[PDB]
Amino acid sequence: RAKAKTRSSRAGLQFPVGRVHRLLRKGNYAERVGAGAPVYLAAVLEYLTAEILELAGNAARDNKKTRIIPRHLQLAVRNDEELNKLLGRVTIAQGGVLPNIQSVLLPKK
Amino acid sequence: KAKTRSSRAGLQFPVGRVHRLLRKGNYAERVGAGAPVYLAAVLEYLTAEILELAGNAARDNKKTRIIPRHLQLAVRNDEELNKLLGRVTIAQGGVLPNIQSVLLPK
Amino acid sequence: KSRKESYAIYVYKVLKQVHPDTGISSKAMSIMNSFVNDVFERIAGEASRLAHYNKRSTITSREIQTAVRLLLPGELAKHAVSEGTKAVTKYTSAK
Amino acid sequence: RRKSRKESYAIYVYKVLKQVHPDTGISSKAMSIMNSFVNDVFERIAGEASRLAHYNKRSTITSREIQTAVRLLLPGELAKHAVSEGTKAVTKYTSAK
Amino acid sequence: PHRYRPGTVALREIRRYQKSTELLIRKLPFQRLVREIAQDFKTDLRFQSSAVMALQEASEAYLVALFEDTNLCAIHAKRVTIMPKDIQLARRIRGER
Amino acid sequence: KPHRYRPGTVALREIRRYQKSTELLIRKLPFQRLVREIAQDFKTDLRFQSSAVMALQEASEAYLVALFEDTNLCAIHAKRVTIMPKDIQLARRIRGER
Amino acid sequence: RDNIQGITKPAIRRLARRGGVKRISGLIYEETRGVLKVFLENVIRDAVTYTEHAKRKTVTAMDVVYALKRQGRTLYGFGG
Amino acid sequence: VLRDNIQGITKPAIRRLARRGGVKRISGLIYEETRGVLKVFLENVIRDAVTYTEHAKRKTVTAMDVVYALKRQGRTLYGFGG
DNA sequence: AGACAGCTCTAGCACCGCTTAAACGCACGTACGCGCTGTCCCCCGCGTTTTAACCGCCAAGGGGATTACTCCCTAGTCTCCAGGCACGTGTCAGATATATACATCCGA
DNA sequence: TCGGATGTATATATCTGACACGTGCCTGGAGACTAGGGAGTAATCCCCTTGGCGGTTAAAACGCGGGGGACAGCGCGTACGTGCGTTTAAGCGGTGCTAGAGCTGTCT
Repeated sequence: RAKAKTRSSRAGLQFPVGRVHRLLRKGNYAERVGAGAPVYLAAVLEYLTAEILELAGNAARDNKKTRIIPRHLQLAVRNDEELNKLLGRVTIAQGGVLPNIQSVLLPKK
Repeated sequence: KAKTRSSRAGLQFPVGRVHRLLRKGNYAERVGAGAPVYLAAVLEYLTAEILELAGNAARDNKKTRIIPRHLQLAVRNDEELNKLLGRVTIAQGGVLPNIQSVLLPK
Repeated sequence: KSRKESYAIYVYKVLKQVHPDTGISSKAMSIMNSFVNDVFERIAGEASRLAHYNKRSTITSREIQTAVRLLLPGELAKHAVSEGTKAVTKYTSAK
Repeated sequence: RRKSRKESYAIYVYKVLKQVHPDTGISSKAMSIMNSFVNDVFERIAGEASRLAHYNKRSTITSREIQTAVRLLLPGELAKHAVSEGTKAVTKYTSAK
Repeated sequence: PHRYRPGTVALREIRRYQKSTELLIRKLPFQRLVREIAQDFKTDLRFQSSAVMALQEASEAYLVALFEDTNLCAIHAKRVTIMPKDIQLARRIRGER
Repeated sequence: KPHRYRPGTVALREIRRYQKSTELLIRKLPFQRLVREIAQDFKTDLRFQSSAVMALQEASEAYLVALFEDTNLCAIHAKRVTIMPKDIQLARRIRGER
Repeated sequence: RDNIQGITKPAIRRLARRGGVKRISGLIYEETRGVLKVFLENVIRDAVTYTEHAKRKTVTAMDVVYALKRQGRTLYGFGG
Repeated sequence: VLRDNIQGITKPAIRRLARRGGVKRISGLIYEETRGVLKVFLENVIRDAVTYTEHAKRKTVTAMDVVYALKRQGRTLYGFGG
C-alpha cells in the first residue's frame, strides 16, 4: 500500500478536509460536491480560526492572561471592524460586552 | 383512470409540482407522500387569504382587478401577514397611508 | 428547457373561488407567483432543518406541520394546520 | 453501555492556536465557542454555496461556488485574504503529490 | 397672490405620494448612478431594464422605510425636522452600520 | 458630613465593573422558574436540561444588554440621560421587533 | 405566578449598567420584564416546538440553540 | 466615463421619497446625508449583484441577481421573478 | 457541465429631435430648532432589614439513549395520456382625458 | 370668524391594449410495481433531572434624603418651505447596431 498522507497535509492545512467533505455531502447542500470545495472551505475556516485566535491571544496577552477565554474572544471579535460585521448577529456566551461609555455620560464639573 | 392528487386532496395547487420541487430542492434525500399534500394545502390557504384581502381592498377601491397596491395594502393591513412578510418589499406596492398625529395641524 | 413554471393558473383558480368577479393584473400575478415560491422555500427550508436536527432522512407531514407552526404566526398556523390535516385526511381516506 | 463519540474541531482549533500563539492556552468554554463558530461559518458558506449552485441550476458545488460564497459573506479584506488562502491551498493541493 | 403656509403643501404631498406608488426618482439619473457604481466593481457591465427597475424599487422602498424610521426618531427628539443625526441613529439602531 | 459619592459616580464605576466582568446578572433560580412558568403554557410536564436554562439566560441577558445599548443611544439622542419606556419601544420598533 | 417579578430590580439594573445605561427611570423595570417575557415566549415556543417534533419531553440546549438560530440570533458556546 | 452622477438624484426626488415616508420637514443637511446613505446601500446591493453576475460569468446584470442580492441582505423583493 | 462552434435574435446600448414637466436659482416669510431658564420629582446612594438564592448532599425514577427486531413506506423504473402551458384573440377596465364637486386650508 | 382659492377625489364618456378566454399538444403528472432500509416498535438501563432538606449568607427588598436631570415655558433668528420665472434634460418616440443571452449539440 502507498504511503498514507492526509488531504489536509497536502493542502498545508490543519483543519480536517475529510470532515469538511463529509459534512458537505451529509448536509445535502448539493447533489454533488467537488473535491475543490472542501479544500477551499477548510482553508477559509482555518484562516478565519487563526484570525480570531490571533486577535484573541493578543487580547489575552494584553490582559496578562495565559488562556483565551470567552471574554477574550468577544473582545477580539468586537474590536475588529470586519469580524464585528461578520459576527454581528452572533452572541458569544460568557463574553460580555466591550468597555463602552458615551462622552455625554462621563463625569463633568 | 388517472385522477390528479390535487383533486384527491381537495386542492387546486399542483401537488405533483410541489412534490417535484421538494424532491429537486434537496431538502432531504426522501420526501414523504403526506408532505407535498400538507404543503400544498398550506400554500393554497395562504394564497386564498392573500387574494381575499386583496380582492376586498380592490372592491373598497372600486376596482375589479387586483394590482400590486392591493396586495401591499392587504399584506400590511393584516397583523399576521405583515409579520410573515415583514422582510418583503412589494414592487409598485408603495406604503400604507399614514401620517403621525404630531405632524398633523393643531 | 425553455418552459416557464408559474402558479398563474392556480392563483387564478383560487381567485375565482374567492372572488369570481375579480381579476388580477399581470404585475400582481407575478408578485403572487414570487410570494408562493418564497413561502414554499421557507417552509421547505425549515422542514430540512427539522429533518437534519432530528437526523431524519425524510420530510413527512410532521416536519411540514412543525415548520408551519414555526414560520407562520399563531392563527395562520392553526388554520394552515387545520387545512393541512384536513387535506391529508381526505387524501388518505379518499384513496 | 458506552458513550458514543462526539466529533468536534477541538484538536484543530488547538493546533492552529499553537501556530498563532504557542504559549497561549484555551479554556473549554472558549473551545466550545470556537467549535460553534467553525460549524456556524461552515453552514453559512455551505448554505450560500448551495444557493449559488441552485441559482445556476448546477448540481455540483465547486471551488468557484465556495469562492463566490466567501466573497459574498466575508467582508472586503477578510474576503481578499480568505480567497488568497483558499487559492493558495487549492493550487498547492492540486500541484502537490 | 394666494400662498400656502409652510407645512400645508408638505402634508398634501405626503398624501399624494403615499396614495401613489410610481417611482419618485428620475429613471435615467438613477440608471446612470447604478452604472457609475457598477463600473467600480466591473467595467463594461450591462444592466437589464428590469434589473435597473429592481434596484430603484428596492432603493426607493429602502429609503422610504429609512425615512419612516428617521421620522419616528425625529418625533422622539420632539422635532418635526429630520436631521442627519436622525438618519445616523436609525441606521445604527437598525444594525446596518 | 458623612462622605457620600455624588449621584451617578458609583453608576459610572458600576458600568466599568459589569462591562469588565462577564458573569450572568440574573439569578439562576428566578430565571429557571420563569422559563418553566412560560414553558408550562405551551406543554405540561416539560423538563429542561441544565445547560438549556443557561442557554436561555445567556441569550436573554445578551439581548437585554444589546437592547439597553440601543435604548441608551436613542435616549442620548433625545438629549436625555435617563432611559424611559418610550426609548425602549422606539429602539424595539426601529430594530424591527414589532 | 410571580416568576416574572422574580427577576429582581437589581438584576435589571446590572443588565442596564452592562448596557452602558447611566440612569434608569422607575418604569423601565416593568417595561423590561414585558420585553423579556415576549422574547422568552418566542424562544421557548420554538424550543418547545422543536422538542415536540422530536417527541421528547425535555428541552435540550440544542433545541434552544436552534430556536435562537431561527429567531435570527446565533448563540455560540453550547455545541452543535 | 460616468462620474459625479450621485448629484443627478435631485433634491426634489429626495423630498418626494421623504414625503412618501411621512417626513413633514427636511433639513437642508439631509440631502447630502441621504445621497451618502443611498450610495452605500447601492454599493452593497450592486456589489452582491455583480458578484452573482461574475459567478455566472455573465456580462449583463440580470434582474435575478438583484433579487438574490436583496434576499441575501434580508430585503427580498417580490415582483421580478421566482 | 464546459469547451468549442455556431445561430438567434433579443434587447441593451447609442444617438437625435422634440416636448414640457421637473429641476433649478432666487425671493422671502414666519415656523420651528434650540439655547436658556426654572423646577420638581423621582431616581441615586446608603443604612438597614430579611429572605430566598445559593451550596451541598442525597433520592429516585423516568425518559432518554441504547440494542434488537421488523416491515411498510419511498425512490426508481416503467406506463400513459390529458393538464398546462405559448399561441391566438378580442373586448372591456381603468388609464387617459375632460368636467366639476367638494373639503381643506389662507388671507382677511 | 370666513369666504374664497383651488388641489385632490369622483363622476362622466371614450378609448384601447391587457388579460381573459379559446386552442394545440406534449411532457410531466398519475398509476403500477418493486426493493430495501429507513423508521417504528419493544425492552432495557441508567443518569440526570426533578424533588427535598438543611442553612447561611449574599442579594434583594425596603425607607429615606435630596439633588440633578426631565421637561414647561420662553425668545429668536435662521433655516427651510413656498412661489415665481427660468431653463433645463428626462421622458418619449424613433432609428442602429450588434454584444452577448440563451440555446443546442457535441462530447467528452
